[PDB]
Parts: sequence; C-alpha cells; structure tokens
Amino acid sequence: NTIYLWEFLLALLQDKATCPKYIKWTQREKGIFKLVDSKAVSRLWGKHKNKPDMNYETMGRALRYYYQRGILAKVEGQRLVYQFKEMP
Amino acid sequence: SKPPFSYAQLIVQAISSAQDRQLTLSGIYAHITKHYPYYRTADKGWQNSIRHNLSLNRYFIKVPRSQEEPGKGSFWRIDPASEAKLVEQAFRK
Amino acid sequence: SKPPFSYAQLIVQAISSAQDRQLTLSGIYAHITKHYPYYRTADKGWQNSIRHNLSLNRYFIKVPRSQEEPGKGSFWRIDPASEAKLVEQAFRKRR
DNA sequence: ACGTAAACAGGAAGTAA
DNA sequence: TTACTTCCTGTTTACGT
Repeated sequence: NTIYLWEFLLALLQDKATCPKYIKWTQREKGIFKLVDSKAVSRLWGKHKNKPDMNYETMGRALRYYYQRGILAKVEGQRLVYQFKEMP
Repeated sequence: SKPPFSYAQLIVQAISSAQDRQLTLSGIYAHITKHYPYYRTADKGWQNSIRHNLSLNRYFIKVPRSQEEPGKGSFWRIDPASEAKLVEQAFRK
Repeated sequence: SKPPFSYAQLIVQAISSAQDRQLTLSGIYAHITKHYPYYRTADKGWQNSIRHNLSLNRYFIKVPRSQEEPGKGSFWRIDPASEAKLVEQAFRKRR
C-alpha cells in the first residue's frame, strides 16, 4: 500500500529472508543489483496491489518506465541486472 | 590450435573440474573457453556441437533447476555407472 | 493432434492464403487457428514461437502499417528471392 | 527442417492514485 | 500530474532434442 517498485526492491534487498535468495547486489557500491528469482520478486510486487499472478513481463515494463524518470537504468549485457541512479 | 579431444571428453573434463561434479551448459562453455582459447564464444558452431553431444550421450544425465536458484538452463552430471572410466580417459589426447 | 508442419511453414501458408500476399501477426494467428484447432489462442506459447520465427527468418520481410486500418502491428510478406519454393513446400508434411 | 521458453524494448490505452 | 498495468508487436538470448 502506497509503495513504489524501486522502494519495494530496496526493501527486499535489505531484508535477510530475501537478501541473497530472490535479489542480490552485484556491485552494492554502484547500486547495481540482479533479480535472482525474477518470477518470485514479480509475484511479491503484485501481492501489494493484490494482483497475484504478476509476471516479470508486466513488472519489467514498470522497470523500463523507470529509465525515463532516471531512477533505475538497465545493465546492458548482464541478465537480470539494473542500477538505481537515485541512492544515499 | 584445435585441442585433440572429443567434445564429449571436454564435457567430462569440465564436469570433473566442477566442485559438486555438475555444470550448466553455460558453465561448461566457460570451462572450455578458459582452458582452450581456440574455442572463442564468438563462433557458436562448437557450442551447438557440445549441446548435441549432451543431448545424445546417455552417460550425460540432466538435473532440473529448482526454486533455490531458478536460472538459465539445467545442471549436467556424469552417470556414476561409467563415470570413473570417462574421467580417467578424459585427458587421453 | 499437433499439425506436422514447421511454424515457418505455417506462416508461409498463412501468407499465401492472404489476398495481397501479406498478413499482420494477428492475421497470421487467426489463419492458423481457423486452419488447425490444436492451436487455441487460449495458450500463448505457440504465438510466441511464431513471433520468434518471424523475427529470425530473413525470408520473412516486414511492411509498415497504413491508414486503411491503423491498429495492432505491421504487415508481413515473403521475400520474392525464395518465396516460390517456400510456397511449394509450405504443405509438405513431416516424416 | 527447429521447438520452446524466457529476457528486454517501447508505443499505446487502462487504472489508480 | 505521477506511477505503474494490461496488452501487443517485435527483437534477442539461451537451452535442449
């Protein structure tokens, strides 16, 4: 409820029960991360708007959207890897 | 500088090198490339050959991927039945 | 139940059936479904396969959409270079 | 002679805030 | 307005027979 996708991702990264398993940091220093179990992550994200069977296709669209805003970017060549541009 | 080994032999070698006696297609590829520079990932024919070999040889057995690590491809191991012999001969130029 | 033809072959067939030797992805889909009931639009895997095939095969050429019916997608036709042969073999069942 | 599954892109129209 | 979402068409990668 009242959560952004990037924020959710960050939360997941932070929490131990999802810290390596579903998502991991490639290069935490540069804010680069890799969706290990893409599907599961997508599902979880969906859960927040009920939408149970959320597929990484729909969710991928969302992430892509973030490109124009300048919030996330694609790691062009690494499978399942994006880079937060806004971070502490 | 084409290595005098059979694709099967190479595969076997790769498997043996693995810490858990298993490898993904990708892993196998990697192993091959690092060992022998002649097999540049650039050209895909050898990769295809490797895949063909895997599909064919009954002593190569396929492991399904899990929800512990749902990723790209499945895991490959050698049939214990005739593994040892293969391993032995794996480097017999 | 599964038609013994290659996705490419099916595509070719569809194209041939078209009045102007063209079809939209949607059109292709439709053609396939009407011909062979095994390919129910319900399941999407085959559709994906078809799209993949289209993307790959150099003898499938892409045409830009018009103001006759501006909707979903562009038009697909067969490269004259090797069209005839494809058409001929388009209905050659598999061993 | 591919078959099949999935990642990755982006326009366009819906839905919710 | 912003923030995804559904849906569609397309390209591309990767694995396996």
